[PDB]
Amino acid sequence: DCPSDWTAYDQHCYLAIGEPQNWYEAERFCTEQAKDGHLVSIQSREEGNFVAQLVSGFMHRSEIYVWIGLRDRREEQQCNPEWNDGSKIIYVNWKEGESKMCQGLTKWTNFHDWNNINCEDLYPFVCKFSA
Amino acid sequence: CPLGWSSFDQHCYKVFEPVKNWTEAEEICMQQHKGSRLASIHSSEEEAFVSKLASKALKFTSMWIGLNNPWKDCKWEWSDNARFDYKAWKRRPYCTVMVVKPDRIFWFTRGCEKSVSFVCKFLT
Ligand SMILES: *[C@@H]1O[C@H](CO)[C@@H](O)[C@H](O)[C@H]1NC(C)=O
Ligand SMILES: [Cl-]
Repeated sequence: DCPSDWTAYDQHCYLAIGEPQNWYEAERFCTEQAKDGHLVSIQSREEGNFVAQLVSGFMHRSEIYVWIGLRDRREEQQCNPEWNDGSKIIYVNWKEGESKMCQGLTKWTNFHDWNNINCEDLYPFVCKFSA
Repeated sequence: CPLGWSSFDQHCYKVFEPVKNWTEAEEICMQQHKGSRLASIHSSEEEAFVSKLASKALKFTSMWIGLNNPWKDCKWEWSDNARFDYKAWKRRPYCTVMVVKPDRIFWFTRGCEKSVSFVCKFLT
């Protein structure tokens, strides 16, 4: 079983959270609101369909993404180590929102596919923990 | 530098207006001269120069620079530390555009298939 209104799937409990938070705040919320909780990890197509159905209610809202627990943890604002000419990428000048190192489910695919987006942006999310 | 090219710290630059997707722009740069490719931008000073140069050549001052796929070689990890294998991240190749505004300069990404003006650079 799962507590309160959490939904069960393959031995884990999940909960969709409507109040938007940035990726870091969402992860923290999941760690605080559930024993050993974290933003959802999606390890198979089946789990993805389950999560997409779990957040089907967000299809009516304006938010185009839903946070999942995937991100590139580096300090840098992007991953590619070099420019086209081989020189190192050090200096960068991205517009606000253009460094996208965290991932979320996409509204266009009814929340099945994932896209890398701005970690500081605010979106609803999904928590998961082991029962 | 040759006719049409501008000099800055031992390099030669030139902005091309006719729009092209990133790969054809890169090819066109390589054709113009030895060691020429879409410009890498290594500092705010180099950036400022290239920007003023673009403003003279482009009515719509947006241009491809030499950064294709900023998300090449990322290391995606799950916050619960589960192993990363299955993935539904399917972003196609995106490329970098430098935009010049009256009050600032910034970069953003666009599908590499889009058509944008561009700027070339080579070591004199
Ligand atoms: C860029 O244009 C060339 C020739 O038109 C084409 O072969 C190439 O695939 C295009 N690149 C993209 C990303 O569409
Ligand atoms: Cl993490």
